[PDB]
Amino acid sequence: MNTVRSEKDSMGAIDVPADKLWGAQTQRSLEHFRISTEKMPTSLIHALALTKRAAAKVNEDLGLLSEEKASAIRQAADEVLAGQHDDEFPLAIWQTGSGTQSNMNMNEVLANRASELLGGVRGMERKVHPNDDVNKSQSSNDVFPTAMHVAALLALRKQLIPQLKTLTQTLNEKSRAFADIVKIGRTHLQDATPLTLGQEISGWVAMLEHNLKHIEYSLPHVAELALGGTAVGTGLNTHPEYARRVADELAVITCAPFVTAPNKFEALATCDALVQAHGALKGLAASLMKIANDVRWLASGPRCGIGEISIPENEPPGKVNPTQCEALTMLCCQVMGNDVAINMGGASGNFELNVFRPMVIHNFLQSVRLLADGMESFNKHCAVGIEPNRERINQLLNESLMLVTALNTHIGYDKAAEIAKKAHKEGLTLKAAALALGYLSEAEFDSWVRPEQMVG
Amino acid sequence: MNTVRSEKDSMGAIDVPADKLWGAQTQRSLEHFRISTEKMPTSLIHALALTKRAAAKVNEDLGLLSEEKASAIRQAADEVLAGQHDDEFPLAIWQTGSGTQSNMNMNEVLANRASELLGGVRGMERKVHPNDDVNKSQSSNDVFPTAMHVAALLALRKQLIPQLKTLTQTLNEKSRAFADIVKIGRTHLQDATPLTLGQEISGWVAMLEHNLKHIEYSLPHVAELALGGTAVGTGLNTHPEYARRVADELAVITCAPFVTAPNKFEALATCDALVQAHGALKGLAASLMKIANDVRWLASGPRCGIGEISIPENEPPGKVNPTQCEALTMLCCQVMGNDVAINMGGASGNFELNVFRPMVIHNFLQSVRLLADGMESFNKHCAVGIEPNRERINQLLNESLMLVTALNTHIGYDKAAEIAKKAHKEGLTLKAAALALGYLSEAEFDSWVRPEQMVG
Amino acid sequence: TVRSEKDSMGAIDVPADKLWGAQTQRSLEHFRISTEKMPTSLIHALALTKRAAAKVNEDLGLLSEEKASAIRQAADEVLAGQHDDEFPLAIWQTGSGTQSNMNMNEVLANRASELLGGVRGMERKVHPNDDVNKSQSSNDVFPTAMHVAALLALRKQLIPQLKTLTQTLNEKSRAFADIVKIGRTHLQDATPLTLGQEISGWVAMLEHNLKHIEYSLPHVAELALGGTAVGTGLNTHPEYARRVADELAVITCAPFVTAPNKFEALATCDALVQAHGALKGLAASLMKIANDVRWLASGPRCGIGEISIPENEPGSSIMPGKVNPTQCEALTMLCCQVMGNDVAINMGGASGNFELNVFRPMVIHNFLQSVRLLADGMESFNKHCAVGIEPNRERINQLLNESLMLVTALNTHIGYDKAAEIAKKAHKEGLTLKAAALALGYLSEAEFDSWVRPEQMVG
Amino acid sequence: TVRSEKDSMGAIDVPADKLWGAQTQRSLEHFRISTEKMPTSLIHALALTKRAAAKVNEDLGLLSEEKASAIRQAADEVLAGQHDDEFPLAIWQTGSGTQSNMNMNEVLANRASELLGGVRGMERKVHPNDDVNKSQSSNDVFPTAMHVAALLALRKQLIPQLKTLTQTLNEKSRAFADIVKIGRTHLQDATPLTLGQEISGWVAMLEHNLKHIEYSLPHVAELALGGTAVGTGLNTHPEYARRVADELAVITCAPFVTAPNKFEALATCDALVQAHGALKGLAASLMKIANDVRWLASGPRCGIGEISIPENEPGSSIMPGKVNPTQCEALTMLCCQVMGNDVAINMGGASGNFELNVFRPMVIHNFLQSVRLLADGMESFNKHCAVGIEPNRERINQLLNESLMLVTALNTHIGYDKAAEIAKKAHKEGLTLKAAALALGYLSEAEFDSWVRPEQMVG
Repeated sequence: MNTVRSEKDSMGAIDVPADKLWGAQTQRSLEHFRISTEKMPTSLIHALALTKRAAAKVNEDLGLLSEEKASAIRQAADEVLAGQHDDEFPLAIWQTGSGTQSNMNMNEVLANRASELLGGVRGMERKVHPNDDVNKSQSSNDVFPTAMHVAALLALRKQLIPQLKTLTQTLNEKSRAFADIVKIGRTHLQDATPLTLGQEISGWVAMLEHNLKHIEYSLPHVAELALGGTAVGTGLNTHPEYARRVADELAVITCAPFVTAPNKFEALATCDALVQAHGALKGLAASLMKIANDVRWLASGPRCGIGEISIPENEPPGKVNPTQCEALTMLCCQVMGNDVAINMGGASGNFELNVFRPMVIHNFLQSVRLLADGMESFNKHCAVGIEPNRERINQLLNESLMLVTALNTHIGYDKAAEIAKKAHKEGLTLKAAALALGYLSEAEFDSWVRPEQMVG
Repeated sequence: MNTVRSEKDSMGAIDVPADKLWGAQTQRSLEHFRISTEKMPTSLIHALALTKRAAAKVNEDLGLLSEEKASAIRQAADEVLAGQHDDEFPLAIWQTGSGTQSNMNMNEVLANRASELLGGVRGMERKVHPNDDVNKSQSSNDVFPTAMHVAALLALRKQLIPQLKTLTQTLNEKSRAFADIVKIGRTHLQDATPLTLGQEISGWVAMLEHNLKHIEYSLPHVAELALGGTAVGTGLNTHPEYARRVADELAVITCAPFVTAPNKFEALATCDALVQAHGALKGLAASLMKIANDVRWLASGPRCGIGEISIPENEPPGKVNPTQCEALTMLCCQVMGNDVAINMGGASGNFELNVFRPMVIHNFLQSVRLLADGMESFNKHCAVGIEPNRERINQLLNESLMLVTALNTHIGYDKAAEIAKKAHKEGLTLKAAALALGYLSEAEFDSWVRPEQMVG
Repeated sequence: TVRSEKDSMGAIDVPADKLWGAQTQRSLEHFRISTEKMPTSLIHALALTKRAAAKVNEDLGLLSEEKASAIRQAADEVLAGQHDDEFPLAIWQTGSGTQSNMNMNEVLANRASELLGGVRGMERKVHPNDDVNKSQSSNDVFPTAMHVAALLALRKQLIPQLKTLTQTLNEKSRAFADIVKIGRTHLQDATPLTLGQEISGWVAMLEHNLKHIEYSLPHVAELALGGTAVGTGLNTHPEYARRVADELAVITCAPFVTAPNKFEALATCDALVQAHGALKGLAASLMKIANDVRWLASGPRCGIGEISIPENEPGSSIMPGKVNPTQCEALTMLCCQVMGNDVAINMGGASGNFELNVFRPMVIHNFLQSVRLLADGMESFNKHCAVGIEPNRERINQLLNESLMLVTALNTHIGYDKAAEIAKKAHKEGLTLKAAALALGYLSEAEFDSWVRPEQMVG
Repeated sequence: TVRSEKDSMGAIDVPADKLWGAQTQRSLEHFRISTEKMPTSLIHALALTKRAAAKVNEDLGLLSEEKASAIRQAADEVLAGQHDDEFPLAIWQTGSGTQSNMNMNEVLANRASELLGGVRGMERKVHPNDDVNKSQSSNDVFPTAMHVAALLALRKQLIPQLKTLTQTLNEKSRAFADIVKIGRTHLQDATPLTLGQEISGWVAMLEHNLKHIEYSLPHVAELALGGTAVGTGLNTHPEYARRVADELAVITCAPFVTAPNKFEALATCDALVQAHGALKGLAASLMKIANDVRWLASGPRCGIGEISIPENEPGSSIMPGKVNPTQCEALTMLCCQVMGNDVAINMGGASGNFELNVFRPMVIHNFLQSVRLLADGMESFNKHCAVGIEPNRERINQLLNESLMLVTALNTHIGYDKAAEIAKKAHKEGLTLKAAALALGYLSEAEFDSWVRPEQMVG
């Protein structure tokens, strides 16, 4: 739309698009921070709306906000949460370091929309006011960190942890299914003593179980909310019950165990909870990288690699590219880079406020999307369909030199070592070398060399 | 649109939206890699279209593609470059690690659209074919690295370097404007011997000049193109002149000095040129971080910080938050994290192909957008308006202890040191301490203690 | 001056006055890379692992009492600092740590032979592989030593120093609980808080970090020993893995347990990737605290200057009062180091293949360095800086009261509009808030002193 | 056994048998952090900087000939390895490097005094600040020593080793130019190329890296010396900065120049952030090359096994043919280290304030470590692995010809459809391409041998 509406703040008037619900401060941010393409993610917009909805409820409870205004603000916020206003949040990640401008974006959109819901209009004649009403009892300095932790905790609980559990269950099923398939071990990339395919997969399972525990340990700190610390952490200009009440209300409307931060100075001056929680996520990325690499190397072929397993072929001779493994290894690199950006932002607070916050939460929520969706994708498009190539597994095992120790108790170490050395030097199987030396019969070799007895 | 069109590839048929121009392989990628929200950036889509346009021209020159088809493909590509088809490229960064699926996305969209341009239709009855026509003489393995370098070199030449030069010029103007304003030095954050504000700013200028040179040194390697190496670098199934011809044609239509890579194995197996070029970008990020921090610390106040300079106040007592500095310091952290992701991807090639490519170019082009747009924003909304607070600069200088050495040649080191120690112990100015001891008159102090003689 | 030792590749000359053997000597000619060697903590953890393995092997009837006792005595000599020069190998060796495993096997075998009345060298009475390495692989020994060194370093160095620094800052927070100062957000003047409140943020950060570090300890306490080459424990007694974890727990007094999944224990460094995540969290917190301290102490005249710190280095007599915050500089530098170390660790931890992660010397080099840096850095910062933090009460009050931030105390007395008018005239004309108020006749001097109370503005 | 030395804080006991003074002794009690000290390269660069400053100060008539000569002689003793134990200070010190600057001033002053027939200690004839530090600040000395050490290490260690490894791999590429092998993309069988072509990719990578490293050298050659405390050169001779850069260029034979902007030179570590960017590029290239080598050598029976590498470590007689790629492991580990070091450097380089970057000991510790790792790692990988790479010609040909990838050679002879039909039956039934072709009667044995030529499929 070309037509404009004049919106005002303490700096003066500025034109906004007539068909939009934001106000003067959103427009100034939009115009002054035309930096790349990264915007607040929907999860964070929703967390800001939840924060305003909770603040409106508590302000009404405390007699600070009229029922009529509080109810209209909560209705406007519910419209945002229902996906009706995604285009009303146009601001960049690369804005003021406190997130003030996105706080004001929510204040302006909710105020203009709440005014409409009370039979009023958007703009200067509005019935509901962004600062006096929607931002009542609040500062950008405690709202934006609150929205960061609300978005982060809900994403971990509702997306990442469920997908981690699902992938773990699938691989546990595979470990059980393949518990009796003996295969060659590999250490240093070299043929090594055998283990079962189920044992190898049980390592992946145990990795994902350990990662879940580490991620769970990080959740209580992310559950601490800054809301109520206002500008510098003292809670100046708040009711003494407000901080506990608004954390309780957020816990009610999200069904997550939010609590008010016991030290609001730590809560405002740092992103420490997110630095620590992302430490657990980069641990998961290192684990998933290893699992994804094992899968694609074991599936490599079809004839000039390892080829011990097959994976589902999802996108169009015999060349099956392990594309889910590639997407997953790529996003694991991304999580490692994101951790460095977060660490720099988290290390860079000054005095009463950390002002690297849009960048920190942009990276953090991206890592959660990547790991959650990446595990979901890898599970349904790869892991559920992993199958052994039993003939190839057996070919590699039986043509290796690593079953030779099964001969020791029968013919002695010295003759067994002689057989292995002859096989290696002359390019023979262990059986052919042993027969050539006359040290055993073929029936004895087949009776004695039992891989299923060599895996514990 | 709910209605579908059936599109086919070697795997079978799949439904695509009837109002879209992509084909079966795009649809499979869209459905199989629902991972987060990051998609190919427009710069990369354009670079893929340029690559197809150049290949079509050369294939026609070599008698391998009919004029009618080549002209229609180039027309379709020009529509993409003109911004008419942005919604036809729906694929995620987190796809196959070669970028095959986005290569096929361009092949399918250009083929379906070129078919329409020849009076045909989109879909299975098309007159122009994604693989046989649009991908003629090509592999995903040399197309996607080519598009990576085309996008990267053009972004560096057309966005980043011009904005770097502009910011450098502004700060050079400020350095000249403030060449005679003496201010207190600060080392270790402690008061130190003086320098002029122009000298201090000249350090920022020299930093940006050095960064431009480092960035320029990285451009020749990015200008090397993989196109013509086909699947593994040998150029099997290409005309012997094709690699040089298509690099020449890309140089023509982009006005940039693209050349064919002298070693196609290095070009396919690595992202080394981008690892190195991003090394120069993280150098620029470290420089810009320092410059941005100097600006916001020198502007800090209005009464309880340093306050030696003022900056433009762009968004609404006396509290001017340095929001451009905050956006810039945040994106500098992002570039550092992006470098780690790129380094991991670049270190992780195997044999004939590096398959971490969508992630590498996603990070690289993001860093270029952030640095280019961040410098553009910081320049126009902050740097052009930096002004000294001359009274505050002089207050700090004259009330410091650091002008005392101007007394040495007049009264001797021992008396000058005595004056400084008395001033420090008793909370006096140097002048008040010197007068209290009777070692000089006020006229002598004012005549002898000349900061403009202490800066070289 | 040299003796001839042998391994399966043949004979090689070894310095007669050293206790290592042929394989260690070979490693010295093949891995001459930079200057970083195994740290003493890791050497000690390797000796503890061999000491425990010998005890359990003796318990199970696999190793004779005289050999097991001599191996334990030689290991105790290593732990007692008698053999630091017997471990010359680079970090940059075989990625499983085989060479350092064999270094310990050879030193302990040659020394145990002497303790039994024998000699070092090929006539030795105790044998590096058959005796000192019995029931073991390099594959499960080296990750065991990694976790023993890591857990003990966290328990015995880092966590005590973290608690000590926290207690110091908690005392400072209480001592300065009533000192009102100007807040700063975005580096700009902001509403007040007490110096004690500000320091209480630092304290809460260190308390949270301690919890995060504690959460990482159970996984590090899981030991690979008993998984042998690929995790199956082939050729080992079924009780060996539990017994050797129990023995390590006894002799170290730390809660070591056998890893419930030996394949995860051999194929990854996941416990250390996770534990180092908590350490880089502590580095980001310490960076912030150290930066607050040095910015608050900046000056003495052209910075903030709200606190003083101890002056530990000599200055020039003509520059009295220049106090560089050198403890803050050492601490912020090592915090950068921990962030870089984390990336190296993450790359190594992401890079296991199949049954074994072979990035292990590098991973543990970084991890133990970060622990030394953080533990020693916290000790140094505490002793030489934090214990001596003092307020500059006159400067704090000058900044607070000459600022514009106390104007909101006038709201409920003369309304928002009059108070704003006071702040703008003070700013515009360079006046104090009281001056711009008296000049506009909006209150008397006594009303200002009564209404504008910073001690009533900190919650 | 001790002597009493003094600085402006008073007297302190110093070991009588050491050459440092009061300030170095104080640093030893205040910076007891971890184990990392200044590396020898940096100590030598500091001694060279003092040697050059003394020469120029003598030229300008500021320092007596006998003192300047004695200082230069003492510096030459440091360069000759006679005083390594006189530099005990941690990396984790004052962020300007003041303490190590004073360490060199005190050692050279005390030793120069002895060379003049005097003694060490407070009766010395040569004075650490007035003589050895004349015309200098820690602020411009330490960045000068950083760049001297960095440039010389790149010129004298890293670049020679890079060239040596490149030449070895170039010889291997030519030697194996006619050996056709199976390509691999996405880890999957792909169309053929020669082993020489594959190795030529490694060579081209190392050649490109050399160019990138060379591009970083001019900025590192810019020296801060002459900027003194804040960059203005206050209290220095107008020719001093050029003269001392010229003198360093003479005595090192390297193209040092005075930094054209001393404020950039003092306030940043930008040259080293940029130069380390090229080193992490080399680390990513070396990681890839090392991984190709160890994957291509994997086996001996259940991996790829296309090449053999030297076996440098002993194995077990019952496991012949297990050759761990231990040089590849050391090299990939140190490449991870370089990536982490880059992050530490970037954080330090981003963190200057106003006139001085005070993250410098940490920055140069990382930078010089990366140079040692890459130079020594390339030397080790070359000598103990790359020079011995050989093809397993039978295995290469087995993989190539038992694969499905040569089927496209049949296209122009029997059409696309028949060739595809051959590949699918071979895959479906586990046949060779020739077997599935003869079985379907689409060609004779002689037509297959004539048509399917891998040596005609590599461009």
